[PDB]
Amino acid sequence: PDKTYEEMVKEVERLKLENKTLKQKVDSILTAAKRESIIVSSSRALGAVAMRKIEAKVRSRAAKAVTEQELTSLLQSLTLRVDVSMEELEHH
Amino acid sequence: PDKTYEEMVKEVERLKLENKTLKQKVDSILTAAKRESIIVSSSRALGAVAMRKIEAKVRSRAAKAVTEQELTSLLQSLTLRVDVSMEELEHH
Amino acid sequence: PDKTYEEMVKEVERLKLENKTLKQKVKSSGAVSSDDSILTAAKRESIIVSSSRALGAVAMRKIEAKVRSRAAKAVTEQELTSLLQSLTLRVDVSMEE
Amino acid sequence: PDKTYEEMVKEVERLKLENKTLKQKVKSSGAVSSDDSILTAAKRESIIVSSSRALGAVAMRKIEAKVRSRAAKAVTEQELTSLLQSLTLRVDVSMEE
Repeated sequence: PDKTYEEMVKEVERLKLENKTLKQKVDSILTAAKRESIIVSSSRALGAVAMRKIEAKVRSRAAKAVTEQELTSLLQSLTLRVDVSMEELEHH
Repeated sequence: PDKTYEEMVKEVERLKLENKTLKQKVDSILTAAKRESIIVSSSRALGAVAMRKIEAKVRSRAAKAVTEQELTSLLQSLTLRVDVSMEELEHH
Repeated sequence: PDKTYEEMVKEVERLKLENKTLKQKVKSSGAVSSDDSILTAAKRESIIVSSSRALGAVAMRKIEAKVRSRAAKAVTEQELTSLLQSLTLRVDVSMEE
Repeated sequence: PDKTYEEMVKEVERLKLENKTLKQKVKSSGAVSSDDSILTAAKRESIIVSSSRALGAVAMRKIEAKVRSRAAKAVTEQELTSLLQSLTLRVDVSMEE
C-alpha cells in the first residue's frame, strides 16, 4: 500500500470505508478541490488496471504476427473491450 | 516470460501461435499426456488470474469491517463472480 | 511532479491518524463487545489472505473443470491453442464451497 | 516438485528452437517480401509496448470521463466512496482514436 496508484487508491478507499464504520460506532460536504482530487486519483488507478489488461490482450492477439507489416496491420485493426472496476485494484 | 504460471503459459501460447504462422509460410494429433499437460498448466495460469482478482475483491468488500466477528461474518457471507480469460495473462 | 499523488500520501496519513483516534474512542467507549475485538492490521491481513486463498482454491477447482470440458473438443495442438486463446470463463465462489 | 512446470520450461525451449528453424526457412525460401521483414524480438516488443501505451492513454481519457459523470451525483465523501467502491466501467479502444 505504498507505491502505485492502484495500491495507494485501494488503501485510501479501505481507510475511508473503515473510517465510516468507526464513525457509526460512536460525513462532510465535498469541497470541489477534494472532488477533483478523488476523481483524478481514482481515474488513474482505474486507468492503471486498464493499462495492464490492454497490454495483456494486445500481446495475446498479436501473437500470430511474424512480420512488421503483419504486426502493424493487426494492431491498427484492433478494438478492445476492457472492463475495469474499483474492487479490482491490487493491494500489492 | 520466466517465472509465474501466467508468464510461462502466456509465452508458450505466443510461441505456439507464432509457430503456426511460421508453418503456413512454408499440425499433429494430441497425445493424451500433452493434452493433460496443456490442460493443467493452462488451468493453473487461469487460476492465478482468478487468485489475484479474488484477493482484490475480498479486500475491497472487507474494507468496512473493523472487528474480527465483523470481518469473519462478512467473509462467510461472500459469493464472488470472477471472470478470467487467457488473453488476460500478464506477460511480465 | 505528481501533486495528486502527494495529496493522497497526505490523505492516507490523515485517515490513519483519525482512524487510530476513532478506534481509541470505540475502545474507551464500551462499544466493543467483550466477546469481540477490534482487528489489528496483522490479524486482519492474516484472515483476509487465508480466506482469499481458500476461495482461490475453489475457483481453481472449477476453472480446471471448465478447461477440461473445453479441451475435450480439440484433438490437435493447433486446435487446443486456438480454443484456449479466446477462452473466457466465469466462476462463482463462496467460503461455503 | 512441479513436473508440469518443468515440462513447460522444456516446451518453451522446444518451441523456440523450432521457431528459430522455421524463421530460417521462411527467410531462405523467398517468402518475406523485400518490402517486409521478420520481426526481431526487441523490435516486436518495442512496437507492442508503444501501441499498448497508446491504447492505454485512450482508455484513460474515457475512464476519467465516466468517473467524472458518476462522481457528479455525490456531494459528500461517504457518498463518493460508496459510489466508487462498486463502480465498474466498460471501455472500448482502437488505435484510430
